[PDB]
Amino acid sequence: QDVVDLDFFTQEPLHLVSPSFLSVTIDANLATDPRFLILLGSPKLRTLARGLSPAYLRFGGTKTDFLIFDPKKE
Amino acid sequence: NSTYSRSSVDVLYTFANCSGLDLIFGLNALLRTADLQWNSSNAQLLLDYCSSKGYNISWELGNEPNSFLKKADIFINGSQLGEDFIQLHKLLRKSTFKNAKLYGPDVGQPRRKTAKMLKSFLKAGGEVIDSVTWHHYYLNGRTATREDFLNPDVLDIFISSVQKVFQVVESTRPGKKVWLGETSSAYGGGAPLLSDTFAAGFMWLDKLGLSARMGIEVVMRQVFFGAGNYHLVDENFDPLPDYWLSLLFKKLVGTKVLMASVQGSKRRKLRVYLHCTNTDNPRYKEGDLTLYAINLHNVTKYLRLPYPFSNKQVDKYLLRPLGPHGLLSKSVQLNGLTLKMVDDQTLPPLMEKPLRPGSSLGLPAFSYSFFVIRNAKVAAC
Ligand SMILES: O=C(O)[C@@H]1[C@@H](O)[C@H](O)[C@@H](O)c2nccn21
Repeated sequence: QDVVDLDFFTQEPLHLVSPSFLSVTIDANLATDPRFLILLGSPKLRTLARGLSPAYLRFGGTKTDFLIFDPKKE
Repeated sequence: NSTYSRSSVDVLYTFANCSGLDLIFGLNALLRTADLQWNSSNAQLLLDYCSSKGYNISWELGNEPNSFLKKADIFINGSQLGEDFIQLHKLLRKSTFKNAKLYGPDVGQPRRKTAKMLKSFLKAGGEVIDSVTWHHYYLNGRTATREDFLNPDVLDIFISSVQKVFQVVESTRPGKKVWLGETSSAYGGGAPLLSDTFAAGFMWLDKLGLSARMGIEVVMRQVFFGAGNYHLVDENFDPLPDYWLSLLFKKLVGTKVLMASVQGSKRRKLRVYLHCTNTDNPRYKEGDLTLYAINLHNVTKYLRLPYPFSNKQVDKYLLRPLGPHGLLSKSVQLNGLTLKMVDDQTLPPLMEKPLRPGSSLGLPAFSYSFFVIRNAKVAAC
């Protein structure tokens, strides 16, 4: 039968998560794309990202161990 | 290896700051001193530029260090990585903010090999980190199927991964905060025509459910935008059903975690979660409760709210696929209304259905919904 009764625990909070609990990543490999400049400049994408604030944005990935900072590059 | 530009950093930062985001940047862990010690020079450069620019940014060092050997034929034990983290920590404190954060070590999920590395790392480097980071995926994308996404046994494996992580962390750094650092449905860039659908939502919402209930303080989704099918936003900057689910979650679900459970208690297919209502939402007060639920049955189920909540007014936020492709669909409706952007600068209202007070909660086959118990008056919340 299709009716299910639920138990709840409401005495005290069992865990306290960050207001940033639901967060996202950008894979480090996206820096091997030639269109990196264009894609992150997109106002539409920035709008979507703002609907997810507050949150952490993690830039890393497998490619983290293969990016070399070069000061003479732009 | 590839090189990146100050130009790249500026854009990446600006996109974070204009999006109201705290960026965390992972640093290259495979640059090494002759004796296998981590050379700090490239990061030092990058740290100085970012110091030069006044960017408030947070840092990681290395990714999936359990895999360096298959991935680069260099083996780094945790202790070593632990020393390396201490060095990174020296450098950030010396620099401009220095009250800025550091997380790690981003090892892949509980594997009998990976636990050893994390344990050894938390002994040596447990002292400098502000949170512990690990990764989790449910399937291999290349071989993942559609039933998997609907299989409650697949969902539940996640729990032993979690129990195993806290098993390691409690042995070394209790009171230390734990983060899902990189996580998703299927590895290898995602399962094609699955990881980007309404069906992907059973996994994602259950992952947030289980993590909150089991002490994970932050869950970082692979990815927001990109190549992989597991993106929240597609190739043409269109929001996928996980993006709409994720919005709804942020606006409705609070930081204070509670518990709900089903009195039936056998089948694994009806998953339920309970938090305080996110107070920040202008429609609610404090003391209200936010219930989210997944139904993996092939028929509709109706939930009864318990005493003394059986007679309260409930806003229901039901999500179902927009046809014709159903669960493999890349569009999703809320309470029967398709969800789309108004235009490129503007999100629509997410509108509830005010339910009847005392009505049981209809949850149809293969659906997920939120229910906010209005006028709940719980004291913890
Ligand atoms: O293969 C993937 O989908 C991603 C892959 O794309 C990421 O770069 C890597 O960090 C990873 N670990 C587990 C899964 N993944």
